[PDB]
Amino acid sequence: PSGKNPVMILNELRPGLKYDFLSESGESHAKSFVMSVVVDGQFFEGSGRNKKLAKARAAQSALATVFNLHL
Repeated sequence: PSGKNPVMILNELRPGLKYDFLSESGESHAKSFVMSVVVDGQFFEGSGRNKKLAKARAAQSALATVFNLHL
């Protein structure tokens, strides 16, 4: 990431996407919350200690792919 938190970029850019909110990538002790995105006919999952990081992971994956598509 650069300029902002990556969630915020993917948010601003939002090319045509939708978010799913999932719990459960664990561990059962300090936790992972899971964010799924569907974008350009493409699908990603990102596991983070909360949405500020789950979305960051999901965003980062999507960002890399779709920006390689130039989309």
